[PDB]
Amino acid sequence: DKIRKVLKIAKEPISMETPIGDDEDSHLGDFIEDTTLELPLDSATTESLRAATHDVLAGLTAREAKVLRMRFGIDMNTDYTLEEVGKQFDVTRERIRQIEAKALRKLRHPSRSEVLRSFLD
Amino acid sequence: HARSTGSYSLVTQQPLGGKAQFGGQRFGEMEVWALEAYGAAYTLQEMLTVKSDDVNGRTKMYKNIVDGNHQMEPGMPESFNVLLKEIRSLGINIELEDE
Amino acid sequence: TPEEKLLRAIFGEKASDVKDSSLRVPNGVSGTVIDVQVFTRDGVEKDKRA
Amino acid sequence: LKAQTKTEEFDAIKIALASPDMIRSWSFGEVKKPETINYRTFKPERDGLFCARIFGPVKDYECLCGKYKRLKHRGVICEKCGVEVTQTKVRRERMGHIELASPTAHIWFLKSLPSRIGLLLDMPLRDIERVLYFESYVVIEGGMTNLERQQILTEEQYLDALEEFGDEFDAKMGAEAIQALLKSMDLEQECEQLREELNETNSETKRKKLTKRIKLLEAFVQSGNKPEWMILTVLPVLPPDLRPLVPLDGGRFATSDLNDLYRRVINRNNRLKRLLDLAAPDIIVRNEKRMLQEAVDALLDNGRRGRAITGSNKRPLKSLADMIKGKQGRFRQNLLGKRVDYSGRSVITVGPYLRLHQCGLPKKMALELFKPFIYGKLELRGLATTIKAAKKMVEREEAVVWDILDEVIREHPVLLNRAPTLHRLGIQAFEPVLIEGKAIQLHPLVCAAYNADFDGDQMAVHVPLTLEAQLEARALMMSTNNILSPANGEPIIVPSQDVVLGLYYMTRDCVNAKGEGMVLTGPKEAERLYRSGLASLHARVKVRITEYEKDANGELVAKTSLKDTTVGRAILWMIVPKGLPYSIVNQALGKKAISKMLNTCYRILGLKPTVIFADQIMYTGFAYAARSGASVGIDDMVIPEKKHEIISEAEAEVAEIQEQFQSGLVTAGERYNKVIDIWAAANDRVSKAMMDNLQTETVINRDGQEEKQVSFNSIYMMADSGARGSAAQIRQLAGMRGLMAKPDGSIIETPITANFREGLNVLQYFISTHGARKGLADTALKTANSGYLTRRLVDVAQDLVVTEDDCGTHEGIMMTPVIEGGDVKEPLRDRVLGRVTAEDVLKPGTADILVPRNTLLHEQWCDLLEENSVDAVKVRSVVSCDTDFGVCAHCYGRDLARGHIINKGEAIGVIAAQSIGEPGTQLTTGGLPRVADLFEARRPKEPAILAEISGIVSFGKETKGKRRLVITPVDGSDPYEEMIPKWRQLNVFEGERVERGDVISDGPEAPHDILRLRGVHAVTRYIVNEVQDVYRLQGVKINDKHIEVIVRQMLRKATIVNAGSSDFLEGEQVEYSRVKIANRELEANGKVGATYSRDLLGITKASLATESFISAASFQETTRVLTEAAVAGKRDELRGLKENVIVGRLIPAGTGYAYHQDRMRRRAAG
Amino acid sequence: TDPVRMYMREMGTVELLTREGEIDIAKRIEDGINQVQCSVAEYPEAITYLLEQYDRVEAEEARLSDLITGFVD
Amino acid sequence: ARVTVQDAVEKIGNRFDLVLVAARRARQMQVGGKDPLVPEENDKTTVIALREIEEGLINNQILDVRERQEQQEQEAAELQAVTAIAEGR
Ligand SMILES: [Mg+2]
Ligand SMILES: [Zn+2]
Ligand SMILES: [Zn+2]
Repeated sequence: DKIRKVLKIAKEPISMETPIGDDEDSHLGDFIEDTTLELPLDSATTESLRAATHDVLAGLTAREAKVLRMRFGIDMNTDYTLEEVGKQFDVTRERIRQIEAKALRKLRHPSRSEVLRSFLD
Repeated sequence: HARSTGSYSLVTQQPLGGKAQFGGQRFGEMEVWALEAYGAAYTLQEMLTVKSDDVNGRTKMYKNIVDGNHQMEPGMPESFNVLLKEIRSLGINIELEDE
Repeated sequence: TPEEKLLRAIFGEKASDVKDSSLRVPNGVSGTVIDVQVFTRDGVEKDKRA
Repeated sequence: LKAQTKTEEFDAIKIALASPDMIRSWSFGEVKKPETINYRTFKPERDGLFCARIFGPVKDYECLCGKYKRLKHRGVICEKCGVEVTQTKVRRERMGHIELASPTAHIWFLKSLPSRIGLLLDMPLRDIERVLYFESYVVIEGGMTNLERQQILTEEQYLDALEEFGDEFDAKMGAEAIQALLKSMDLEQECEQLREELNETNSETKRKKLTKRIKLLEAFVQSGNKPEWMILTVLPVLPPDLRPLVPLDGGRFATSDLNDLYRRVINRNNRLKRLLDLAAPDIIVRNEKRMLQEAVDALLDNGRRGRAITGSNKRPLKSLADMIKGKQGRFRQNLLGKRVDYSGRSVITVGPYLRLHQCGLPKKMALELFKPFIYGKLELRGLATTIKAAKKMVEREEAVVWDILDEVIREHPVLLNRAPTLHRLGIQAFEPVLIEGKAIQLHPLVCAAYNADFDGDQMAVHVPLTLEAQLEARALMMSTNNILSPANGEPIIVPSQDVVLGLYYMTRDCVNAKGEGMVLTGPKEAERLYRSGLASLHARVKVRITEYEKDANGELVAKTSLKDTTVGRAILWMIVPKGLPYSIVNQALGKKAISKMLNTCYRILGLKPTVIFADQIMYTGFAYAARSGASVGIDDMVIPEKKHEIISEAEAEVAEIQEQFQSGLVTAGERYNKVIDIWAAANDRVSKAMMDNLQTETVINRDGQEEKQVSFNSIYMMADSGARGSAAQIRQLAGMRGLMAKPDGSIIETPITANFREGLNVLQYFISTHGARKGLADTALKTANSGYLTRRLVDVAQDLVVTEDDCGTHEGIMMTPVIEGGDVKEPLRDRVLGRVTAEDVLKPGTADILVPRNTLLHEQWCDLLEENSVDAVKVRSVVSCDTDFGVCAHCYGRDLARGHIINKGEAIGVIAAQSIGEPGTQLTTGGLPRVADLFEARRPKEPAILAEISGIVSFGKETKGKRRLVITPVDGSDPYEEMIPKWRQLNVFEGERVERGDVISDGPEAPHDILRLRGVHAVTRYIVNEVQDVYRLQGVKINDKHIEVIVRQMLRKATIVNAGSSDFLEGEQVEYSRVKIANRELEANGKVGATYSRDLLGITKASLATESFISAASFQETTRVLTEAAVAGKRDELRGLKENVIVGRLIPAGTGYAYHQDRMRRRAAG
Repeated sequence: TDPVRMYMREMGTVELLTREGEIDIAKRIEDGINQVQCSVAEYPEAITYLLEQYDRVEAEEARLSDLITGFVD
Repeated sequence: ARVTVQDAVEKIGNRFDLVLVAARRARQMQVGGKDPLVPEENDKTTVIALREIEEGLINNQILDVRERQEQQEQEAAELQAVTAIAEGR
């Protein structure tokens, strides 16, 4: 079955200058789109989703915002295991997991919910 | 055909239809002269920089358009920016002077 | 990303290991399907419809 | 203050040669291996053309090895595999280099045609190559022995020469020698030596070449380039992403050709490094060295030696020089075009309902075009929670968005453009009106300016985004602001065809018609009579009208009277605003008058009324034309009753002349002309026969027996009105059509006796084909020539812009009407309109200033000049404008689509070029090529000769092949003797005194003379009139202005004669020069000021010299432009148009003219 | 130009070796080398080094493949 | 709409310096720093600015004049804050 793999790599790259059609300056390379780019309708929504999560995280109690920003990478390097957070809060372990739930729960039922739901599809 | 924001050519960042959501209309030499006869520079600048060739300016514009601020923070057309490396890839030292 | 991770967390969607490549009708054009053909590489099991 | 070290906003640019250390400055790593990507993991192989270490991470913010994958880590160089984790964008920026083993020559400086290295060493090319291929030895720094410094030796000679002197004699071969030569070269000392020889020895052959070279050397000195640098030690490598390897579907790969090239230079280079440590024999390392040179040549500019071909693919691989050139002639991707977002296009249709300021735009195009704008308004009002949802809404086409689109559209112009953009009117701004359907609807009145028929022409649309583009669009590109052709002040919005048929059918009168003779209070009740069926549209009727005249001081007089008119003119009067007299509508209203209606309306009431007037004219035109029911049937084309008879008589004549030829009474050649003459004459007869019958034969009765007026026949109404058709085309319909011509150009003596109303038979049609086919062929080529001409034209002008206000020179040219041989082939009033007077002009008595010095002559003033009999006016011209680096507006004129005097900063050259070029399609020595000869200054073929100097002349010496002409000035010195071939029949009287510039023979004259001998005004007058002869003969209106500015650019250069500051024979700018002797007349030398001589450069030649090298690199040959600049270290300051577009900043004209001003002064400031 | 030509002609000068000439040169080769071997054989530091190196080989600080290619035999 | 801008070119002669000034003003309106000087009909800021030019209550002198005052209006508020930057000493 390696025939396929082997048979593939054997093919020599095509001159990107291959004239195609019309003999015109259309050259094979002129048609190769850029895929690492990011569509602006996307780049735009990122700047918005930040502002979104940033607003709704101010809508909670200060510890609910920190705990969620903690539990995820929000405006911070990495994210913290839930044990670390307990030590940071001096109130530890199972307790914290609960707060997370109510926070997600609090953003779930719409007053809060109408804006963040519009981000998916 | 109409296009707002489409795909882009890799080698030069330029509008390119890849989806058959068509690449923009081509603004050629003659059309440029036409803008030069009117005195409209900004129309012309926006045509060949942010509306097209500036990989930065293009997104920076869109974000302002939705924000409702019509401006352009143009930067340098990437086409020319490549010419610069191409000259410099030869033996030529080409620099951008002063301020 | 972080805020995306929170987004799935609130609305509880499992983000798939798979992306949608499906062929869909071009914008604005509308019609009736008069036919479907299925070509398969020799050796992959032909699916049900095919 | 701190100057700066980081990214502020640059001015100018510099270009120069590159040091090896300089090349190393850029390089982030040495590319040491041809490997590209791993072949299994498709990852880049380290130290290869694609390298993560040298250039950059493959994917954004991620280490190659993968140890550091986090966006947090940024200035981190991975400890595993060094990659500073940063956007992959940097793979597009960072360069690299290659340290070559044995020096290598740079193909550009070896082979651009005047080999720079060659003349820098003053050494021939073939010799240098002979040293490069190791085919011969060259001495270097020869010392005192036997041998010259640049002398070249052979093998034996080197050997023999070495036995005598071991040292104090030196020779190398190959690239190192040349590098050795260049490094050793002392330019300054060479300068001095060349200076001494200049003073000592006098010979034209000798000092010509001498002075030429010394400038280059000191130039190169002043450059800062060191000659060794023309020889490459280090070779920079272009960033990978600019010659990418990207994959394709099916797993195939595609890549730039440079890799194939680059790969080779490395291999060959590396093999050489090996071959040194193996101490291989010379024959080999030499061969390897040659191969290395070849590879670099193919990399840099391929095609100057062998043209290496790509792998497995015949087509030659493209080198960096071919990357810069691009193709389609000279186009650097600013010039051919650039794709642009926010745009679209589709087929266009009519839309008569539109006001002139708007256009029909399909709903969907408008949805997709404004998508980002819509998103912003949608969440501004909060109809969409967030941007994503907004997309989903419009993608869903929820009913609410359409209303939102009406908001964002309202005040927001769009640009509409058609395919061959010629004059600036090819792009005009409109206000969008949402339209169901996929077609663009376009205001009819504008269809003329675009040259857009409705046969399926497509137009493209562009959304101006930035606010300044909205305001530029509204105040510049809006339709209503350009209502007048820039080529000539006549309105370009004049109604076209249906509308003019309407108004003609409206105001026309038959002899007897319903309502004839009655009387009405005013137009209101005139329409009331018409709509009701009581009165005919055309019947002679008296009605009371009230016209107005503003002839008071800014004030409208009113007068009411009983005008004898028709019903139609009465009805139409409702539209004419204010000022205008009823006199304007009381006529038949043809297309010509109907335009000047608009014109006067504009020149009197101003802009706004002309627009709104214009809208009204169209609406009413279509409408009544719609009421008229004009049509065309087959019986509307009336053949003369006498046709067969005319043909028969002319048929006797040909048979008579044939009998005269049968009897030899007339020669064959004489016969051909003879038969053609009668046939030509016959056709004219039939034409003016059918014309008489067709035109007036409506013969009608009022209360009496008969009377006859001009026909109401459909097709005549069309041609008379000016709507469509012309006596010529009509003549082919009814009267016989023409005498065709056989392909070789003779014209057949049996014309086409039938016409289209009858049938053409087999033979006749077949003969028609040749003329037809040649027309299409001819037109398509005259199309191309026109385009070519406008190109050269904008190139020679372009950067010319109105800059100062009034240069304040009294200087100018004397304007007279063209008056050719008969009476007035074109008047004075048109020539002087809108120009500015050079000096106050007199009545026939004096101390009576009618128009006082420089005053814009507008319509009233021209009429006051017209009131009086004044026959001659001196007028300021751009050719005489004293301002340097531009034109003073006072010297230019008023012209614009607006009547006001030209604004400061409008770029006129372009509009000049465009104005001349657009009509060029309609032209056809004589023809368009005649125009080109003129603007190209070309000296005619069999020219005349003009008296070099005044005074009595005589013939001298004898027939050697030239019989010398000896001139004897009265006061002055005689010595002028010109060599005139005596086999050309002369004119000049052997015994008469001749003024310099008189006609010494006949035949055309080179404008060089006219400029040189007769002076500037003469040649400029000569140019305008000859080209204008061509256009006006073709029926084209082009103001002399435009032609005058092209001339100014033609004479841009001059050649010094005297001295006292700069060099003798230097050709140079009169702007530059005049500014230097105007600077020299004081301070400095009391006056050392040097005398010059104006020169005539053809456009294509004058366009060649431009200070900005980026501009020249555009349209000229790039390689030559870049090199010749790169040696001199030429520093482009921009300042021009072409160049600012390339780099992409504001044009130093128009809107930007304010900017450049603020920066240009900031520059050369502190 | 086109270096195949300037090469073909540069080597084309060299005359093919006679069957005897090959051996002559080859013999010459032997001499040159044989001189340096002997020239090498006469150096004292050259021996003690080899000695000091073999003491490192028996001491497990190197391998036999990294010192000799074999002797005569 | 503003069908023809002819009236504005009269208020400032050049017609190019006209485009700039109305732009500058339109941004004073589009980016919300200020509010209109004359009834807005749903005319977008593009035209609102043009109406303001025609009426002669907005040109480059006035704007430069207006702007120069705001510099001092803000220099008055922060007066204590920046003089508190005496820590430079
Ligand atoms: Mg057509
Ligand atoms: Zn790493
Ligand atoms: Zn002037």
